[PDB]
Amino acid sequence: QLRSWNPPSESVDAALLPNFTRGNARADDLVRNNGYAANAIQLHQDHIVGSFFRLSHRPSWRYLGIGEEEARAFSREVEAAWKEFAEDDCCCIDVERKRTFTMMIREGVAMHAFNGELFVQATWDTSSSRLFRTQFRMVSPKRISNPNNTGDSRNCRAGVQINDSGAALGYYVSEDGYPGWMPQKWTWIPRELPGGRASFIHVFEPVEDGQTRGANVFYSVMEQMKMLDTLQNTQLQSAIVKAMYAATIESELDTQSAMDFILGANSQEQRERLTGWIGEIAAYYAAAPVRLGGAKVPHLMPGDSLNLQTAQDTDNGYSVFEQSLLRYIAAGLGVSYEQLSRNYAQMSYSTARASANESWAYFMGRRKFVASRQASQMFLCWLEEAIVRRVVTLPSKARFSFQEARSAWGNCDWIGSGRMAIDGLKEVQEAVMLIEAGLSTYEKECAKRGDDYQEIFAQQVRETMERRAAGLKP
Amino acid sequence: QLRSWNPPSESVDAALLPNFTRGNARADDLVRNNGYAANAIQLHQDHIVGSFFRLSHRPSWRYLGIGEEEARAFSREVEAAWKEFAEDDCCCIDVERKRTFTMMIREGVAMHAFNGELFVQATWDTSSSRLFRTQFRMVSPKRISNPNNTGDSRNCRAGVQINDSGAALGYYVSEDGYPGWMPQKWTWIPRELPGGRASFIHVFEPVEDGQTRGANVFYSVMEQMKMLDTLQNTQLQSAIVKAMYAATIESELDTQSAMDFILGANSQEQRERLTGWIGEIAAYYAAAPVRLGGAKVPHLMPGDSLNLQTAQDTDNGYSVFEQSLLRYIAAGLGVSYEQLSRNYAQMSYSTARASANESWAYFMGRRKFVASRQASQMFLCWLEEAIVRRVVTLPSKARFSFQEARSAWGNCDWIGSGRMAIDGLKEVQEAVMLIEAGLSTYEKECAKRGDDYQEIFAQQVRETMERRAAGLKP
Amino acid sequence: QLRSWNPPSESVDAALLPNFTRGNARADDLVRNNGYAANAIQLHQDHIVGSFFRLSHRPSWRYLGIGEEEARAFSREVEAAWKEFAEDDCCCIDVERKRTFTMMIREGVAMHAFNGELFVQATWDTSSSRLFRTQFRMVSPKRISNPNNTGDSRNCRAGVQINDSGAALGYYVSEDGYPGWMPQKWTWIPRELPGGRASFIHVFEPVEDGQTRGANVFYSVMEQMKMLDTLQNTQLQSAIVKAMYAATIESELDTQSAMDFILGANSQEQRERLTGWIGEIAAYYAAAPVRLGGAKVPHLMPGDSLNLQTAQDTDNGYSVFEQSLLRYIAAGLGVSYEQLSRNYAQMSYSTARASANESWAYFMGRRKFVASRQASQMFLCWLEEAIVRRVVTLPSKARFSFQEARSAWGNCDWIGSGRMAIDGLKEVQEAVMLIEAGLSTYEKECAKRGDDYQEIFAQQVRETMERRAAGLKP
Repeated sequence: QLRSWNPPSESVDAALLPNFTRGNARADDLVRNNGYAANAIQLHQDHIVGSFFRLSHRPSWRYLGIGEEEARAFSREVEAAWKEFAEDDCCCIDVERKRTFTMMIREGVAMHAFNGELFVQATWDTSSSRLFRTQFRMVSPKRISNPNNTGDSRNCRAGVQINDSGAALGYYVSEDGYPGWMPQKWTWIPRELPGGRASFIHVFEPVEDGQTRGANVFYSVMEQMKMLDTLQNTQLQSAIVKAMYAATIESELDTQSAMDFILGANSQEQRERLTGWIGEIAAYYAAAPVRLGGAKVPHLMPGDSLNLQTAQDTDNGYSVFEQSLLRYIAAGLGVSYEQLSRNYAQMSYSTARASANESWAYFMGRRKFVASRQASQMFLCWLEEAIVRRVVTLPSKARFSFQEARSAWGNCDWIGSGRMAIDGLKEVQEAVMLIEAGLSTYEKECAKRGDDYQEIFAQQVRETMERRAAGLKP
Repeated sequence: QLRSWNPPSESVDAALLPNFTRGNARADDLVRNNGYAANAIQLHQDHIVGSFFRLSHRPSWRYLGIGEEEARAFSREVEAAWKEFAEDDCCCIDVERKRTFTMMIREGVAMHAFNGELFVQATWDTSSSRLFRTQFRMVSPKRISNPNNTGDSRNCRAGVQINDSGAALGYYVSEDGYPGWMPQKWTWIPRELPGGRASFIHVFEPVEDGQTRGANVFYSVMEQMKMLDTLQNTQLQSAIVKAMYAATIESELDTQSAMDFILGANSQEQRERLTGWIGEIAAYYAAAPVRLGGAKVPHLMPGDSLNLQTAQDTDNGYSVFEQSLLRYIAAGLGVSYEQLSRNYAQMSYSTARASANESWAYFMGRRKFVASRQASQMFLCWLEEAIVRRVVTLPSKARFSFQEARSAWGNCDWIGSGRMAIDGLKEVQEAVMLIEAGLSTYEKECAKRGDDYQEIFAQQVRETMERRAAGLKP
Repeated sequence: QLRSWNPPSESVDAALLPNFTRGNARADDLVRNNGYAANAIQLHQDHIVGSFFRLSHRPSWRYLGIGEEEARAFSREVEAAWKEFAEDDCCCIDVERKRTFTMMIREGVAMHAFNGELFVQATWDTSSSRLFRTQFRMVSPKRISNPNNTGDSRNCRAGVQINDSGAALGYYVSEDGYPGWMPQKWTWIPRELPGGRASFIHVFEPVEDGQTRGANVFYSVMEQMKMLDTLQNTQLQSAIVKAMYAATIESELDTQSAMDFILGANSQEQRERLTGWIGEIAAYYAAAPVRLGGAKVPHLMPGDSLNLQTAQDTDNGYSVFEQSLLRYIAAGLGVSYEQLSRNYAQMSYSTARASANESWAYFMGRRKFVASRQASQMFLCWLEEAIVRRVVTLPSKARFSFQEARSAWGNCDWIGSGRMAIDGLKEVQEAVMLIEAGLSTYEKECAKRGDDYQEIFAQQVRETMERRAAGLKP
């Protein structure tokens, strides 16, 4: 059996680049048409990032030798600039001016999930109408290709130029080709600016050394979606044919040897027999109208009888079939089966919680490794621009300048939508015991609930002093 | 039975090296295409290490005879350097610069899982743009082979050079072969530098003396995956064939002996007996359209009736069978059946905890024996570089230098994504009872939650004096 | 029945040695290719040993007449040396230099489980780069054989040399035979050094007097694995044949006596009838295309009908039979059915924990009798080396020297992976109830959890004083 299957060994790029375009096209097709694909990418959307994506700046004051309170004041100021820069109504952060930062992260993560990678370009606007001239534009991966669709080489594969070590030196971005009446042109974009500023950002997850383009997850399930739909159509046709109404009027006649003799006679000169019998039958059944259903039952030839036998006549087993399928696609896509297919039948509380736990662990992994990095990239660019314009002020006793210690100044962590309770009470008690018994601290409790404890404390103070100012019990 | 099965006895390498390449290729195909393979590798990916892999430096001050507080201060300093070195935005730890340390470990453990081994190379960069010039590049196992694909020898087996005892003196690494238009070129790399610094790290699990290359786990379950997909295809085929529908109009005539007489007449001179008769049929049905549905019933020869007989007519037994194969796969891969299969029916709480326990024990075993060793090697190299540059200062009265006692100075333990709650109350009660009863110490319960007690205490102190500074109840 | 079964009575060695090689080969094939065998081996690995194997030195100060506090200080010193010697990153304890002590014990236990025995060789290195020159290397049992494959004698059996009483005087170890182009050469290794130092260690479990080689457990289940595999294959074939579909176009003709007459005519000179009928049928059905699906329906000669009959049309009982085989395998392998096969269906808490308890008692027995003995041997060798180099210091008033009382000084016990909780609360209640009720002491509570009371007390003290130094509630 196994002797009939000898797949060759090639590097990941060797096994991916030749069919990269068709794979991306098929992934887009499933995303656009298939319902489950849209559902799954949608769960990825509202769970990796969720409703909002809040920043929290955590400068490494110890490394920079900066007073901790000074670092806290600096972080407060940079956050003050940042949120008002991010959620601007004008969408000025986007050069295209239709998306804000939250759906920036959303589009990025969904784009990576369904294509394997994401590309962001940071541009320096010239308009002075805004304090910040740094804007961002997403580049769809299909716009990244070799110029003139030339064959790839050692240092030029799939539109990205590499060095000896495989590091990306730059990219070839193709302009829009819509409508198909103009020839696409490719522009060379260096990966980063000479000053170290990240002009272009490419974020994806590699599985081995030398991989240059990410692989969408759908590569493992496309076939399964196909047997799924084909199962749908064939089961529909089974239902259709299961209600077939076969009914006919027939006459036995056809007198065997005399049937052959009558056939010979009719062929010779005796078609009159057949014609007269047909006429008599027509007259009789036009006097009759035997209408079994809504129509006249057809009349058949002498010796001709309708025969429609079928295949196996048992239960098809559709239920367990598509159960196994949906389970397969759910496993391939890394999300729990029940939430993918919203089939919560006979499900226990503990078991549902465990499944949600597994999916949540996967989801935090992806959020940490995909959304966080890209968000940190834009944050670094914007903070560099802000310090350039002195919107914020560095500490006077800074051990290093911003350029030397970009990571140190820019050390930031992002909080998305928290884990939302299955039941509420049990996890609330969890937080209460954790915070009271010393195994936990308020910041992470607000983190898994999608909050920050600073403004929480400030608002609690305000609530208390208002309540006591109004005579209410604090 | 047993008399027909007489497998010979050979050394593990003798039974693995000849088919090593095809085995790795088959495993790569399985993970790339099959959904369950991807789900299993992802489960390994997020359970062995998970979201993040935090270091804890525990120098053996007693062996070195160093004051414990001095050791703690040194550990704090080296950790402060290490975090800012590891999660750098620039990905400067990677030679090629796409990956940070956490995905370094993740890719390493995944490669070990689906290939049986992993290879890391430490390079000394010449660029002064960064404080640390030590960079890391992984090598796929497929790039390790004998130069020019020469015949295997005693001291040169699959690209690794061994001594008389078999110790890995060095390796032969092949260059990238994409595109396939150039001869590959092999480089000799010594295992370690002359100064004892680990230049090349090879991490795998050996099962016996003399094994030189690891074996992927899938080697136990490949044919089971194949019978699985063949089951999918044949069950689909059954679904199609059981909706099959046949409907034909036939006439008998042909009274055996009369059939033979008609055959003789038609062969001699009377073909017009049939064609004209057919025409007569073709006449009437022109006005018939006897439509079962949207189609037209085909007509048959006289005495020719379709007979579609079939095989057994009972239940295929799909539901038990594919479940059994899924259990086989989970047993082979060392993970619980429900997590891999994403099947959670009738799944009791206590037995859910039992499955989680088995999987968790396996995961901690592999994390200790695979990820921890690689991380320790990486950390040792970086620490050597840091001491070289005096970024961190050794204790003045140290009993031994760093070179003499590299293990003593670099004694470190890593905490990853800890075991996370199944019910919430039960495990938190465990923690509180254990801490209050004296059977536990804060750090290890922080560890199974993926925290450390030191920064937790510091953050609790900060929360406390912030709250008392704002008038809140402490 | 019983009259057809008269097995002869021979000694265990007489019934094992002739087929020992092929038995080991078959066991190796089973573990390499079958998933269940690998799962059972991995279970043995995880539970018998676990993540780590921690030493605890318990010198018999009473027998040696030494002050108990002096014994405690000595044990602390030797333990401090032992940990830093054992888990060294360089793997210097291993001659082959890939394995640390923990996976050494794991290799030993798995080796014994799947082969019935294990062999360790302690070598005295000459390199001064390390303080300890004692290294260890494992010897595969297949490397232990009579020189030149000569027939076994009274005092020479399977490469071992026995005295009059059967005690192992020495061994014959064969060199590696890979690649198979060299002739194997056998070396004589004395069991122990002239000074009583254990040069070579052979660990196995004997069932009767005179047994020289251990027998792997798999001997009891091999053919059961085999009919399990055949069951899988035949169930697959049943699934395929159950979707088999036969549908062709037939006729009757065959006019009995006139059929024979037509046969005679065609044989003599009248094949024209058959040829013309075939041509007419082909033309008509090329005008017809009567297709069941996307395929054309085949045709047959007159009087020829496809006749297929299966056999029986009942359930195969696959599920229950497979459960029976799995339970058989688990019983033969000493593990519970539900962990080997990961079947926690409809399983109660109490019943599951009882079965786990049975398996755990089995596993404690093996850990005591297999891993502990080998670990003690290696520890004794290392301790002898350490005393030789005065790394540690014996008590001044020692009643006996180290050589005279090796067991007394080296009395040690090893703690592996602790008992793993099923529910959490109940076992923690057990611990607290025993500890405050006076029926238990802290070390055994730390034992079924894999800790020790000394360092846990030290850590609790450190935590308490840190918390009091930070103003936290102690």
